[PDB]
Amino acid sequence: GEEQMRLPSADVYRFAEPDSEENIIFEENMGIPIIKAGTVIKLIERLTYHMYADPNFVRTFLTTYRSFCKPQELLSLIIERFEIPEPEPTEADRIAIENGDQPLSAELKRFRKEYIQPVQLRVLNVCRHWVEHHFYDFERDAYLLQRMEEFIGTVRGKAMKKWVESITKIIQRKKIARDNTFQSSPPTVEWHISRPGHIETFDLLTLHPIEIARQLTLLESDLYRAVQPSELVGSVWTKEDKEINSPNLLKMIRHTTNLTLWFEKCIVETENLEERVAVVSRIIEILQVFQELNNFNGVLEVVSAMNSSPVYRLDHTFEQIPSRQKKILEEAHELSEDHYKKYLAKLRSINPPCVPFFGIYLTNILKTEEGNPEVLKRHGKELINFSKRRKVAEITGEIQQYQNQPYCLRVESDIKRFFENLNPMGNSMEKEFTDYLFNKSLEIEPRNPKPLPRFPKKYSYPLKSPGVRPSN
Ligand SMILES: CC(C)c1noc2ncc(C(=O)N[C@H](C)c3cccc(S(N)(=O)=O)c3)cc12
Repeated sequence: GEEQMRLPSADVYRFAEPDSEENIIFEENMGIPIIKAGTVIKLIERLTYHMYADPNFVRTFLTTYRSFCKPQELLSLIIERFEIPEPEPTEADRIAIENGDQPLSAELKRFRKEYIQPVQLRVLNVCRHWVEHHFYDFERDAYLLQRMEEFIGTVRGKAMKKWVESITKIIQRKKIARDNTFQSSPPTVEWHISRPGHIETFDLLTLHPIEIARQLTLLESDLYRAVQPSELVGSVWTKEDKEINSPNLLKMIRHTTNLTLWFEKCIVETENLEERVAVVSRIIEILQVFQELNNFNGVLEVVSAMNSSPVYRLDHTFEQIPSRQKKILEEAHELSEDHYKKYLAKLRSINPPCVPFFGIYLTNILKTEEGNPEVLKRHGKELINFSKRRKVAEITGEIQQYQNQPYCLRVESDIKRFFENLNPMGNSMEKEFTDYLFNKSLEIEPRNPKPLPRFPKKYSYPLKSPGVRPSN
């Protein structure tokens, strides 16, 4: 048909083959059709489609493409997409040109206006969205940026002039931003036994429990806000190149592991029962202040520490914990029950700012990654399951909706550093350290037939807590 005769030949262009059941699949369209699956070539073709813009697809593709296409390959494919061959002149125009006259070129002008110009401006739109929202690809690969700048810098056109200026404007802004707010007054920085500057005395019981929760919420808010959606796609934080692909997410996971294991270590290394009860009671108060601040990440870090194998079994310790703190800690656990039903209800019904629980997102993304195939098979051909990537992108979109919520709390550089540099494991591996904590639990509180021995005190300061009510 004349429609495919107008589009370029396959031997001069790869992005003009007609759609079929063996190269592209769509979802139930009840409007722009939603792409379920397709070859990389049909994904690139639709990413820069001549008939219409598709901001939703551009956003999803640029967040998830690294799971099926390398950044160097994506740039090559969009540049190949941009270089559209022009058709030959008609017979009458060939005679007109050979006679020294100007051709009519009716179909060539139509093809340029209705196909070459829209596809080229759509490739430029991908380049703009790429540098605006995923500039880290260019920071991790300076050669990729050199190729991008050479490409946009050699583009020649009247409508493409403004596009090339907007892309350049963004690249330079990002480059400078690499190097170089409070609506209300923040509260007074709380102190308990440790004095400001006496970093040598900073510890779980010497610092004020309000200030521990405040600084940890500030630290976790910054860690939460730095994670980009692509660090979570394709489960790249669990693969070989995880350090370069997921640096902000791995930092968040290592903080959560260090804080949780540090709380466990504080409890089980406090061998005197009366003192351990004080330690557990102080961590419950830290959780109470995390609840006040809507830091569900920290609340669930305390729930993980108390539910751990070494701590949960400490029946003699929790026996002396006041009934009200027992109830708070039990209700906090219930946040996780029934696939985090109460947690999700609390997150939606809360007023900002908040530090959501990050573990649930990682769990749900791993469920989506493992429970959906990388490709779909149609007529013996393999198509990239794009709906799989879209579903992971929707979960990361839920993460992004809470990343613009700064807290009105004053940073205390020394307390911040104390929590950034927590190393409970030391030179031990996680399995070695958790076995140590469990054997330590059995030492301080042996199994029921064996009795409870008495251990000496290790703290030369008052164990009484100053509480969770602030000083204003
Ligand atoms: C996963 C574990 C194995 C588990 N299995 O069934 C449960 N039912 C409830 C609770 C519970 O409430 N967890 C909180 C954080 C908690 C921890 C330690 C002491 C206390 S408490 N109430 O003694 O202060 C509370 C935990 C579990």
